Amino acid sequence: ELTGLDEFALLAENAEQAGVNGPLPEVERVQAGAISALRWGGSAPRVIFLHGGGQNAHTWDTVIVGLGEPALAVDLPGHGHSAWREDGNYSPQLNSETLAPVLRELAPGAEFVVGMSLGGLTAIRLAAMAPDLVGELVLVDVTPSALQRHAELTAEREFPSFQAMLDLTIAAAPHRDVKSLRRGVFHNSRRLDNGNWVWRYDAIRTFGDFAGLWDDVDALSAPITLVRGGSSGFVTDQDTAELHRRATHFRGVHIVEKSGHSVQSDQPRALIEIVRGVLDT
Repeated sequence: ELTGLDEFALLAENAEQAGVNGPLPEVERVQAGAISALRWGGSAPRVIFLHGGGQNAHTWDTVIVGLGEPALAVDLPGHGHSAWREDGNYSPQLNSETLAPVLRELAPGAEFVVGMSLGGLTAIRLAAMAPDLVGELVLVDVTPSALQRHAELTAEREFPSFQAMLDLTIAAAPHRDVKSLRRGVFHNSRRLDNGNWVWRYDAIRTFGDFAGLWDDVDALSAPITLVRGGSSGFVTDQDTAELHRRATHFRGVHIVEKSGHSVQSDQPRALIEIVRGVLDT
């Protein structure tokens, strides 16, 4: 299997995963350097989606299809089709600084932001440095403290075959449907000329200053709602109460059963329902 394959070849699998029938939504990869994004059915968008570390904007495909709504899914810097830095800084503070121009242009009227991990926190930042852009906010299995805990704990390249990247991520999660895993890896890697394959994402040398972030939370007037992986230990009861404590309008936690950290990968049907309810109807 050789892959001169369009990045949207597998949309139908996404539609099936979402349990939605009917015609697929309009889509194009869009850019304002230094950023790439996929704009959806638009003539839009009502919602912005920010992915997590190691991921790219394709993790939201099934969620976005499942959801009726026009939207902007962004490749954070260091990720997918967005520029790397090699100062290694894809901190939420940096990420927001550069996205803010881009979201003014593309998706000027987006009511909502949905961020998982790295994207959730950069969305926090974006909400503080640009309240006009962030009407309401949705965090996917992340708290400023919860990611710092992760950063601390994990403070510590060319592949002969696509299959070898596949096996590697099979090892990460053997219990998962290969067809899905293959999809995610497809959108997350590319072939060189050598024949050899490589990850589209950069390795992260730096997360941000997590305390200014909390001052941003204190400062945020946008309502936050949190979504947790029922089987994810990433975010704790303590982390949650704290979020509630510091937050101006905390709308609560939805805890999704049988989902890990990446809720959009694990139980997108449920994430769809949660997000749907957040659009006030």
